[PDB]
Amino acid sequence: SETAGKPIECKAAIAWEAKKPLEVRTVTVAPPGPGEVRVQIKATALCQTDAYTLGGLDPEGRFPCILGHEAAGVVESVGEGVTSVKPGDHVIPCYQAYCGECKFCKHPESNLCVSVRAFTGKGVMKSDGKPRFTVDGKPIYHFMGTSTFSEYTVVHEQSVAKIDVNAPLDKVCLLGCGVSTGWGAVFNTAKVTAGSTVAVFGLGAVGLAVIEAAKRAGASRIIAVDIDPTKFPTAKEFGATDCINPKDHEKPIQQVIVEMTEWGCDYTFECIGNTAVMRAALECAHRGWGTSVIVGVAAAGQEISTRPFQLVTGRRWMGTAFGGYKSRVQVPDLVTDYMSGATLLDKYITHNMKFDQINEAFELLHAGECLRCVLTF
Amino acid sequence: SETAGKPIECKAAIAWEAKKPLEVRTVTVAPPGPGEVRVQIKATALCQTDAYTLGGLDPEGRFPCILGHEAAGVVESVGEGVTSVKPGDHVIPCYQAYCGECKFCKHPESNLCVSVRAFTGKGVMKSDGKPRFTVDGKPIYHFMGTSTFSEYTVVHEQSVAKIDVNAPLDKVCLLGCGVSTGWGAVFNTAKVTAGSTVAVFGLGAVGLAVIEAAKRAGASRIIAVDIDPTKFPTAKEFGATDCINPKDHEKPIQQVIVEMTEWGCDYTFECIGNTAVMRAALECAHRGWGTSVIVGVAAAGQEISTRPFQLVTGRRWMGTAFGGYKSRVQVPDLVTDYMSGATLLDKYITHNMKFDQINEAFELLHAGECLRCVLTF
Ligand SMILES: [Cl-]
Ligand SMILES: [Zn+2]
Ligand SMILES: [Zn+2]
Ligand SMILES: [Zn+2]
Ligand SMILES: [Zn+2]
Repeated sequence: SETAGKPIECKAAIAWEAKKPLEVRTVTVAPPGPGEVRVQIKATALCQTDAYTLGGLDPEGRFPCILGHEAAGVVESVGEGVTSVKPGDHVIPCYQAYCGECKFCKHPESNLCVSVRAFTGKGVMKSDGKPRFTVDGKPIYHFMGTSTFSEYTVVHEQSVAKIDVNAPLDKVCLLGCGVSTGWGAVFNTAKVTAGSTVAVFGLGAVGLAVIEAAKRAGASRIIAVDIDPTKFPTAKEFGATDCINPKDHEKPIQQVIVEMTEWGCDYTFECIGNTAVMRAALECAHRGWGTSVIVGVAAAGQEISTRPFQLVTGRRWMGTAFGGYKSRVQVPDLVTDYMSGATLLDKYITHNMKFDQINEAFELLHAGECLRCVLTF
Repeated sequence: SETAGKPIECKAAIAWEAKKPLEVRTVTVAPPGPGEVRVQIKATALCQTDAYTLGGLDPEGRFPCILGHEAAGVVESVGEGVTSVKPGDHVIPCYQAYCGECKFCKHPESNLCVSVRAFTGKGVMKSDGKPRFTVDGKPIYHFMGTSTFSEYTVVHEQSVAKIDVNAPLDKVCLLGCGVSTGWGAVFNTAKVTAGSTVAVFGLGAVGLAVIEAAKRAGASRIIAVDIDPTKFPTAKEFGATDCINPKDHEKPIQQVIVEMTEWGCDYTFECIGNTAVMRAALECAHRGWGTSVIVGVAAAGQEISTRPFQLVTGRRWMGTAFGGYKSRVQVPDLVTDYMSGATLLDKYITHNMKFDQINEAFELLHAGECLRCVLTF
C-alpha cells in the first residue's frame, strides 16, 4: 500500500476549544500501533452528543480534539496483531467497544465493555497512552474512541464493526449511534411487546427511531411528544398515532399523557437529554407496570428526581447506551436488516453535504432543521 | 348461627385520636352488606404501618378508627351475593384487594387492584360508603380495608383470601403484609437469579424476609446493611453472608458496597423507607444490569434522586407493593408454601401477647424490641 506504515496528512475538523466553531484544516494521522486500525471515513453524520461536547457540557471534554462518532468507512491498514479485519474491509467505528471476554461483554443484558473505556474516555490510545493526531507536532485528542470528523482516523480493534461490504456507506453510517440507540431502546432495553402503548419524548432522529421500532414491535398506540410541531408529519410517517405539543396544554405533560391513556403508557422513552422531561416520561409510564427508558444525554451533574411512590406503585426507570447493542457482534446484524429492506433508515437523512460545510451542519442541528446530515469528503 | 344477620358486640381497640393510647372496649359490628364478609379474628399482629397512622403522620388518617391489618381468622357470615367464601372458612383479610376483573388484576406484573381502594382509603365500605363499626351509635372508621384490632370485622369480599384450614392462624397472620412483601420483592419484582449477589438495606421483618428469599433463590452473597449492628446476628440467621454498618466507614455506603463487589450487587433492596438510602441502594446496584427495588414507604415530602448516568449505564430502579402478590390468588399459595416446611415464617414471631396488652405491644414495637408481636383474644 502507498500509505501503510506512514503518517497521513488529511482533512479534518478540529475543536481547538469549547463553544467555538470547528476549524476544517489539515491534520497528521499516525500509523496504527498494536491492536489498532486506521480507517478511511467515507461518510459521517452529526449527533447531538457531538454538539453537547462542543458546547462545553462534557465533564471529560478534552481539547483540542476531533469530534464525530457516527461514520462508516474502509480499513486502510491495521497494526500489529490485528486479525478481525484487514485492508479493504468495510467497517463502522463503534464508540461502545466489544471484546467478548469481560464481564459486560459476556452478560446477555449489557453492552458496556471495559476493554478500552479507560483510554477512549481520555481521548488517547491504550497501547501507549497517546493520541494519533498531530498539528505541527502537537497532540490532538480523540473523541469517544472514534473521532470520525477526519478523512482518516485510528481506533482500537475492539471498536471496529466489520459490515456487509455491499452496504452503502453514506446510509449505514447512521447505525454508528443515533438510529441504533433508538431501535435498541425498544428491542433490547424496554423489549416492547405486541399490542402495547408507547410515548416518545423528542422527535429528532433518536425519537423517530424509537417510533419506527415500536411500530415494528407491534405497538398499538404511539404518542409522539415535542414542543416543535413541525416534527409531527414525519413522526406520523414513521408510525405515530398521536402527536402532542406540551405548549398546547396547561397541565404538566405527564398529566396530559396519563389523561389520554387513563393510567399512562406501557412504555415511555426520553430522547432529549432534559432531566425535567425524564421525570415527566417516568410519571406517565403506566401505573403498575410501566417502563420508562432514558435514551438522551443530560448535562453532567444534573439530577433526575421523582417520588418513590411512583416506583412502589409499579413503574420502572431505566436507561440505555447505544441501544444495548453489543457493537461488533450486532452492528453487522443491523446492516443485514437494512440490506433486507426491512427498515426506514434511508428516511432519516435530510441533508447530504460536503465535509467543508460541517459548521453549517451544526447550525442545522441546533435549529432542529434536520434529522441527520451526512457529510462526505 | 346465633349471630348471622345481627349486630355483634365484641372487644376491640379504638384509636379515638392520634398520639393517644388505644382504648380496649366493646364495639358494635354491623352485619355484612352486599359483597361483604364478617370475619372472626383469631390472631392479629402489629406493624410499623399501624403505628405510623396512630402517631398522626398519615395524610389519610381518619379518627376515630380501628387499626390493624395483619390477621387471620374464620368467616362468621357473608353478605348478599358472596359465594367465594362461606361461614367456617379460614381466611386472611388483605389490605391489597384482588377482583380479577380490573386492568391491574388482569396484568401479569401488577397486583394493584382498584376495585375497593377508594373506599378503604377513606375507612368505609364500597356498598354504601359507610363504616360498619359504632360506639353508642357513633361511627368508627375502618383502616386499610381490614381493621383487624377487633374480635369481629367486616371486609370487602375482594380482600378475603381463603386459606388451608390446617394452617395455624397465629403464624400465617403475617402473610398479609411485611413478610410477604419482602419475599415478593425477591421472587416477583426483582426475580433474583441463582448465583447472584444481593444487598439489603434495613433489617426489620421486611429486610429479613428479603434476605430469607434471596437465600432461597440461590444468591451467592447477601450483604445486610444497617446502622444498628445488634440486628446483625439475626440477619445472619436468616441467611446474610456479610453485615455492614455504614457508620463504620468514612466513604458513602454505596462506594463501600461497590468496592466489596467490584461493580455493585446484581440486586439491591431498600427496606426502611429512607430516600437517601434508596439512592444509595440504586448506586451500588451492578453496573450494566443491576436492579434496585424500593420496598419501604418514604415520608410525606421526600423525593428520590440520582444522576441519569446511573440508569444509562445499566441500573434499573423499581419498587414493590405487597411483594407483587395478587392477594386472593397467591396468599393461599404462600400458606401452602409455609405448610410445606420451606420457610422461616415462624422465626418472625418474637412475642405472643393477649389483646388486652395491645398498648404494651405498641411500646415494644416503638422500642425496637421485637420483629413481630402476635395478639390473641
Ligand atoms: Cl358501585
Ligand atoms: Zn451519538
Ligand atoms: Zn468487553
Ligand atoms: Zn404490616
Ligand atoms: Zn382488580
